Amino acid sequence: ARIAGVDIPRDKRVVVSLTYIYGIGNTTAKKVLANVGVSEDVRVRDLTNEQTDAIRAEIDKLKVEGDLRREVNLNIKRLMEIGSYRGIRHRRGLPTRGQNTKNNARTRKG
Amino acid sequence: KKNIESGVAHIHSTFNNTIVMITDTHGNALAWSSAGSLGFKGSKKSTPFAAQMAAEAATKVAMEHGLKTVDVTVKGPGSGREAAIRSLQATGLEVTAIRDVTPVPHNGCRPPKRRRV
Amino acid sequence: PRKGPVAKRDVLPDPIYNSKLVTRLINRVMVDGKRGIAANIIYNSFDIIKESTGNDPLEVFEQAMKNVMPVLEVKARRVGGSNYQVPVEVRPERRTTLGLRWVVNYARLRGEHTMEERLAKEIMDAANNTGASVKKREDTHKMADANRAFAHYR
RNA sequence: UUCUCUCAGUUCGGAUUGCAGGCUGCAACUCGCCUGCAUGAAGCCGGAAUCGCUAGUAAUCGCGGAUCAGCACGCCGCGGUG
Repeated sequence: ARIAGVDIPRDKRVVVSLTYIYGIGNTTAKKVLANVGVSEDVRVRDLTNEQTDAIRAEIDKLKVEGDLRREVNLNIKRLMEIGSYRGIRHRRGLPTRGQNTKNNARTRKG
Repeated sequence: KKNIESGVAHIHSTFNNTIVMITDTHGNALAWSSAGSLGFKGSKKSTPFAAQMAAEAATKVAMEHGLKTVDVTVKGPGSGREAAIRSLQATGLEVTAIRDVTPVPHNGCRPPKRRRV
Repeated sequence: PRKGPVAKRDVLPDPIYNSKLVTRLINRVMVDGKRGIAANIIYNSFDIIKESTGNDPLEVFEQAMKNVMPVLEVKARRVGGSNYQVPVEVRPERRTTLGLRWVVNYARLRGEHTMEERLAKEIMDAANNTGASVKKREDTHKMADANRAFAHYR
């Protein structure tokens, strides 16, 4: 439900609808669909229950879930609680890579 | 009402406004308008277009009582005096006389100071 | 300029139909100097015209041009601090200029999925006295022949 | 030149952040350039006002080198479509 996590959209090909799960970009969808042998054919998801379970069991071997948000979150969490120059900036809404703040924070500070 | 079908247009056009009243062949008034009564303000009350739409708003009501015959007596040494006429004919009325009525004293009364702008 | 009038910028009649008007129409569709795209667009549009309820692309195009071009344009001027507008006549080259301009501008704003599905459709709607181009012409004629009031002695 | 995609904040856009690398240099934390995978912001043609340009010009597309281990959306030139 649908094929991973929740709710892969309808009416589109699989190589694009598989993008909508957090952790599957564009080349990852290609590689997943190629390790099985599923094409697009043509601009719809009219799969089979063998094709859905096929492309469902392989996603389990990746980190495409709220198991990834945990990793990213605890990474920034480890950053801000040691020193830390990067985390100090993470705690101010300021660019954390060196960006000469004259305009380059409208993204990072609204 | 009264199905008059005759009258005379009075145009009173100064430097900073314009009034057109249409009365019958004698005195009593039927329909009028002016640039101020059309939402215009300040400077614009003296452009001809104001006189255009004011003439229209007067005609459209004067011929809502039956009216063809009209004359034009123009007071008011201003600018849009002829735009008033061009709107007076081209929305239905039957202009047949133009006359100028401008008070000209024979040297009687004394006019105000000259402005130092 | 200040010295005096200037030349007229001779054009090179396109070889397909041998018509300088199609050349100017290609030149008006073109953006950024990508001319082959503009040529493909015009030729696909004419193919679409003839194939669907058509006789020849030159004929219906000329008639659409005739129905769109203006004949009375006004010019807003300044005198001494107050500005107005007055009608005037219209010389021939300006007429075809305006015609092409309006047709392309209002085909570009149609809302279908191809510039050809827009251009062919719009000049067909134009050769039948329809479309915002014809309405633009009539707006112009209505502004004129009214604002002649403060133009009668200009 | 073919094959796709179908008017959507999208197979548009590529800011920001996580992880893993490469290169120069004695050394890239403050403070370099580049690569890959993941994330996917504002932005749907911009008021008052204001700028450049008269023909291979405007508009658009790339290439080279001065400076320089490394480091260019800047500068100087070149040509293509027009």
